[PDB]
Amino acid sequence: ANIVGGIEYSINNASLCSVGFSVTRGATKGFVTAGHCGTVNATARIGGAVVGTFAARVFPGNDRAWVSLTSAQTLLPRVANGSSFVTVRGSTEAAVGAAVCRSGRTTGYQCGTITAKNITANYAEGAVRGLTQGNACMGRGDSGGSWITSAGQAQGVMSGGNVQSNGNNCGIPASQRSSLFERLQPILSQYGLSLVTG
Repeated sequence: ANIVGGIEYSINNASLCSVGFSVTRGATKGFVTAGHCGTVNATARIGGAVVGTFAARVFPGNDRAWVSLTSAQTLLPRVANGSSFVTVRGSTEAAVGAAVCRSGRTTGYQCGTITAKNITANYAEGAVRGLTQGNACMGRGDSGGSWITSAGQAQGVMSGGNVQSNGNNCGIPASQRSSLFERLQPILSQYGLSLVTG
């Protein structure tokens, strides 16, 4: 399978999440994604085909994971935006007020601006601390997906958001949205990962 940021993958034939970013770890191919998407060794499938298994994760507290892929997989320096792509150029962290977009299998490519950093979300399982908030909207299924600036700088992975009863927060004004992502830089250093760029 071609590994692109933003696309669907299932976990143990049950849950769906979105791919965050293509990474490598020495000779190992992987992609980063949300920690709440699966437990260690849960099986990742893309289009029915098995592509790898979760290698490590931290959730709750943080919300991060990486899936180690089989050698057959093709890592690409790209995030899906409709039928077109955004190239990952690096991982410079944008400041509050910067414009940002996110990519995911439920609401597609959506954009908004970073409104706050170091936000705690209280989920059913426990507190996740240190998240960044943007007001780009999202839906259930978008978890794990890429957050990236239009300039190609990778920001983090989708964690949670104040989704309404239709499954997303796209139907309330940007002002009322709280879409939270996990920062990419601590995930890259904690697992010794390098981002695939182009």
